[PDB]
This record gives sequence, structure tokens and C-alpha cells, in this order.
Amino acid sequence: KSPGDNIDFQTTILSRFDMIFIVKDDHNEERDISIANHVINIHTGNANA
Amino acid sequence: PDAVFGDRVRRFQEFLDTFTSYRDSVRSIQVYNSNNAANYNDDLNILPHRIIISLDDLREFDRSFWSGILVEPAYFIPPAEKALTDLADSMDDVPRHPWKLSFKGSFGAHALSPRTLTAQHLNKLVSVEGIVTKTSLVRPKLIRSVHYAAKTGRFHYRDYTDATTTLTTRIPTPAIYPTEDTEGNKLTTEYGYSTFIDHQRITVQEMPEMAPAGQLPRSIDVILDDDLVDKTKPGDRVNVVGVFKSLGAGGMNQSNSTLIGFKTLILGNTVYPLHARSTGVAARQMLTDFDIRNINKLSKKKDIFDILSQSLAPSIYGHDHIKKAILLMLMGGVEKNLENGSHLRGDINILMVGDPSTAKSQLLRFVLNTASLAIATTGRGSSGVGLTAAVTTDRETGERRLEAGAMVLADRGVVCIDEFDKMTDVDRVAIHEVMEQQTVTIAKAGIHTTLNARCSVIAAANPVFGQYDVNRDPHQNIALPDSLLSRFDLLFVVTDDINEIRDRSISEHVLRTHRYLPPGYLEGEPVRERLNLSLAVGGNYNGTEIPKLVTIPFLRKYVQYAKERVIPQLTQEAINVIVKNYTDLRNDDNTKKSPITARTLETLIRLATAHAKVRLSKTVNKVDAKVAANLLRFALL
Ligand SMILES: Nc1ncnc2c1ncn2[C@@H]1O[C@H](COP(=O)(O)OP(=O)(O)O)[C@@H](O)[C@H]1O
Ligand SMILES: [Mg+2]
Repeated sequence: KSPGDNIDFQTTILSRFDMIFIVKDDHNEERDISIANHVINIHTGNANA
Repeated sequence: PDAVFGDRVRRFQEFLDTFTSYRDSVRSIQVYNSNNAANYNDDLNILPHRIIISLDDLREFDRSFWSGILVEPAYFIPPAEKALTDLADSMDDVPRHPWKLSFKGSFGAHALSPRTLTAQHLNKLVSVEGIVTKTSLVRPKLIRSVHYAAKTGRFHYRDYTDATTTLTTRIPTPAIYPTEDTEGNKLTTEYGYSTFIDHQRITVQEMPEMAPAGQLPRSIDVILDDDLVDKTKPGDRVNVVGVFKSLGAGGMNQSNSTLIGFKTLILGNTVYPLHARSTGVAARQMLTDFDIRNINKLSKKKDIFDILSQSLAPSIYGHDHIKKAILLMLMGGVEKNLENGSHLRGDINILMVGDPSTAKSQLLRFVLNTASLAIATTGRGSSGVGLTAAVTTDRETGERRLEAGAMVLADRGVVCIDEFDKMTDVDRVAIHEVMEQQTVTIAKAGIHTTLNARCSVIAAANPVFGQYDVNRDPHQNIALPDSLLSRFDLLFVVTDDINEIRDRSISEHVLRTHRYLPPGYLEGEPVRERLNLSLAVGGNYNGTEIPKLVTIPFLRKYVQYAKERVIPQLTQEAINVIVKNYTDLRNDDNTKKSPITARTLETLIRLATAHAKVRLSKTVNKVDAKVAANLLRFALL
């Protein structure tokens, strides 16, 4: 689908913004292992230190 | 008699003898009254007996007396008023109401707000800026009553005073209304010989532009006397100069026993209706003789239409025909009032539809900034009662009153509508009457009245598909009823067509536009925003007094002089051109964005008349008709 086909509004608001960011789910093991470890260190307290 | 009172009277005599501007202002008021009285005697208006006093000149003359007026006005203002009255009576012997005073200038710490006013400013002369929310009915107040005794055939009188009419508190002596003389005879009230002074109460609230965004607003009460009534309407931004005074006893007597506190209000001395953006006060600028000569020097040039148009928004590249249309809208045509009561429009209405990010909103904001009485509205934000009128209930009288919407408040002005295509249907039906009959007819439960809504409407709209398609016909592109298009005199379709050299011109213009500093500003210093309030009386940056491009402040004066002075009339050489082009446009085979109805014909007339205001010509010539015709043709083709 087009980027204006996924928005639930007109395409003029997209031109109205200064910087748009299309944020992805990369859907692979090498990234979500790192994300899972980051969140576990957040919950543990290592990331605070 | 008081010695310090006489000393201050003499000091104000010296101050008035030093500055002769107040003296010949008194002279000009008295001779105006005398010539009006003489014209009434032989074959009208009477100027009030008050003089505007500059506080800066008084500070330059006497610091002590200036600080006395600012800090202790009850001890210093009445000597100054008596001095002005004596000066007026000194020169009035050759050709009775005592003269009042008003103040302008810098007030320092006394330039306050309804929120900022506290009890430390009591018994002091304050200048409070704000917005008028409530305006009481102008009520006459009896000062002296005159009575007749028929048995003895004699006229008596009694004077009445209150704590409001005086700055210095005296003993309250309540003299009852005499219905019987000292001998016991009945008195008849002689209305017409008694004197009544107009009294008004207004409520000044802090401006919503300078108020905290979530808190409840603070308000003050201002009392106005005869010459100062009816100078304000609700919704105006105002500057009130007056003495902040407390009255009565705050429950400290036995009869009162409550915590209203001491009642606090302002005895108004000066009322200045300030012009603010998207408000009901029209901006007025004083036209000096030099500026009039400059305007007449512009009017003689052949290129005059293309300098005033190109000098509108030099920071917007292109859109030159839209600049011409906006200038002609600012001129505003001539309104015809026929002898049988039928009415013909003079105002020019502009609609712009087209691609996003094409200087539509910026042009609307420019018209909001540069017009005298422009009011900004958006599509969904204001409704059918929001633009036209609504009904509310009075607290005092108990009867319903009216509240004026955007069209009524912007009478003899401009309504700047953004997102025109997002109006509701009932709002559109409200717009239909305003754009042609120039009036708002409201028939509510018990209220039936017509309000004057003589407005020029400039509107920005978007196509229904978000972008204009060249191959598709404009009927589905604009997708607006043909009555609405017939209301609009000029419809402009702005297309964001992509060309390399055009895009380079856009980039160079914008990048040179983003490299500006105001004079007196450093390279890295950020620009400060000051709110624009102007007193209402009655890509080249270096534009200073018509080098090549006209300044916006001088454009305003040119527009004001043209609207006030010249009322052009048609002649046959323009009529022939207008008739021929209207006949050609009605019977042309070319497809056009807007349908050609009868309105277009008057559009031509108005446009031609508008160009005659640009040249300051009492006559509408052939060249005016031709420039109206080819401005219409570009918008249509
Ligand atoms: N012809 C032009 N010249 C200079 N600037 C322009 C032009 N067209 C658009 N812009 C810029 O694009 C921005 C978008 O605002 P605007 O075009 O008014 O939005 P819209 O067209 O949706 O009303 C503005 O800040 C303005 O500076
Ligand atoms: Mg816009």
C-alpha cells in the first residue's frame, strides 16, 4: 500500500508536517534479541546504573 | 479658598502659557462652537470642552506637578481643570460648562491591566488596557432640577451631587427632591429646564491575547460621563485613563455591618479605542500634508497599479494577479443606494482554490494584517451563529439582546475565511445573503431584525481530491455550488506546477527571504514579538519612502486616502468596454472555471471602479475598464 493509503486522513496533512518517520518492525532475530535484552536490563536495574 | 489649590492653579497657568498647543486647541474648540451657533442663528455639532494633555510635556515642565497628577490626582487634577476653565473664559469674553482634562503619554508603572490592578494603585491615575465586555445603557443623571411655583409664579432649582462626579470627597448632603417650596406651595417639575448628564458603566476585562491561557479573567468597572459615553462597544480593545477610586464604607457602618470590601472602579478621563488584529475597531492613521503630497505623487504615475500590487507581499513570489485582486478588494468599489431603497454592491470578493502550500494562508494573514477592519475566521471553527449573529439574555432589563458575529462586526471591512470548503450547509446559506444582499436577516423567537454586514470576503479553499487535476473539469475539482461561485467576483485556481527554473526562482526567493534582520538587531539575537495595538483617530528589504517598492505603512495610508476621498463615477468610454467584454464573455465558447452570470457584469464595474481608486480619479476611464477586463479574463481563463 501507498503511504497515503495507510493513513486515516487526507494526504495534505503529510505535506503539512516538516519531517515524517515511517517506523518499521524489522521482524528478525538479530534485532528482537537485542530489544529483549535491553528491556530486561531496564526492568532489572542494570540500565539505571 | 485653599492656598495650595491656588498655587497649583497658577502653576498650571504657567504650564499652559508655556505650551501654546493646548491654548489654540481651546481656541479651535471655541471657534468651532461659535461658528456652529452662528450658522444655527443665520440658517451641526458641538465639540466637548476637554483638552488632551501630554504627560511627557508636563514631566518636562514640572516634575512635581506631573508626579502630583500621577500619584495624587484628587489634589492636582481639579486645580488643572480650574486653570483650563479660567484660560478658556479669558478669551471667551469677546464672543459656561466647566472644562475637563484628558491625558496621553507614558504612564510608567501606572500602565496596568485589570489583573495587575491591586489596592496599591487606589487613588492614583491609571492607564488600563483591556477588552470591553459589558456596556450599560446610557442613562441620564439629574444634576439640577428646575421647578415652578404657580401660586407665586417663580422658578426654583436644586443641585444634586454624588461621590462619582467629584475626585475629592466632601460631606454627603442628601437634598431631597423639592415638591414644595418654603412657603408651602406645590411645585411643578419643569422638564426641559432641568439638566441631565449622560452616565455609562463599562466593564473592562483583560485582553484574551495577554491573558493567561487557562485562568478566569479579571475585570474592572469604569464610569463615563457625558462627553465620554458611547465611545465604546462590547468587544472593543480599549485604553482607559482614569482615577482608581474607592467609594462608600466597606461594611464599617452599623447598617451595612458583608465582605464586598470597598467598591472599586475607575472614573474615566480618557477612552482610546485601540485597533487590534481581528477585532471590531478599524485602524486609522493621521494623514499629514507631506503624506498627502506623496500619495498624490504616486497617483500621477502610469505604473501605479503595478507598484501597489507588487508591494503587497514581496516575500511571496509570484501570484501577481492575486495581489492586484487583493488591492482592488482593499479599494472596495462604490456602493450604490438607489432612490426606491434597492441596493447595489461595491465590495469585491475573492476565492482562491488550489494545491496545498501555495501561499494561500499567508495571503489571508497578510490581508488580516494590512486591512483596516479585517476579521479572521476558519471553516469548522465558527458556525452559522458564529459568523452572523446570535441571541442572549440581558441581566438588567431581562429582555433578549443580540451578539454580533464575524460578518456584522466586520461591516465596512474584510472577512478572511480559511478552509472555506469545510463550512456547514447552514453556514453556507448564511453566507449566501451576506455576499450579495450585504445584510443579515435574523428572525428568532421574538426578535426580527436586519443587521448591516457590508463585507468583502476573501476565502481560501482546497480541492476535494487534495490536488487540482488539469484534465478534469473544474466543476468536480472545486465542487462548490454555482450560487457561491457567482457570489465570488474573482476565483483563482493556484497550481503547484513543477518547473526547474520556476523551482529555482522559488528557492532563491525563499532563501533570500530567510536571511533578514531588522535594523538594530544583532546577527544571533532572536527577534522579539510585540503585540500590535494602534490608536484609532477620528524581494528587496530596503523600501523606504517609495524607492522602488511601497512600504506597508504607506500602503495603508494610500488605501485610507483613496477610500475616504475619491468616489469615482462611470462614463460612456468605460461602459462601452464593459458592455462589449461582458457580451463576449457571456457568449464565448471557451470553458471557464466560474459560470458567467449577471453578477460578473457588476463585478467588472466594481473592479473598474476599484482601479479608479488606485489612480485617485473621479472618473472611470477606458483603461480602468480594460484592466478590470483582463484581470477578470486571467481568473476565468
Ligand atoms: N509563492 C510563494 N512564495 C513564497 N513562499 C511561499 C509561496 N507559496 C508558499 N510559500 C510558503 O509555503 C508555506 C505554506 O503556507 P501556505 O502556502 O499559506 O499554506 P496553504 O497554501 O495550504 O494555505 C508558507 O510559509 C509560505 O512561506
Ligand atoms: Mg493553508
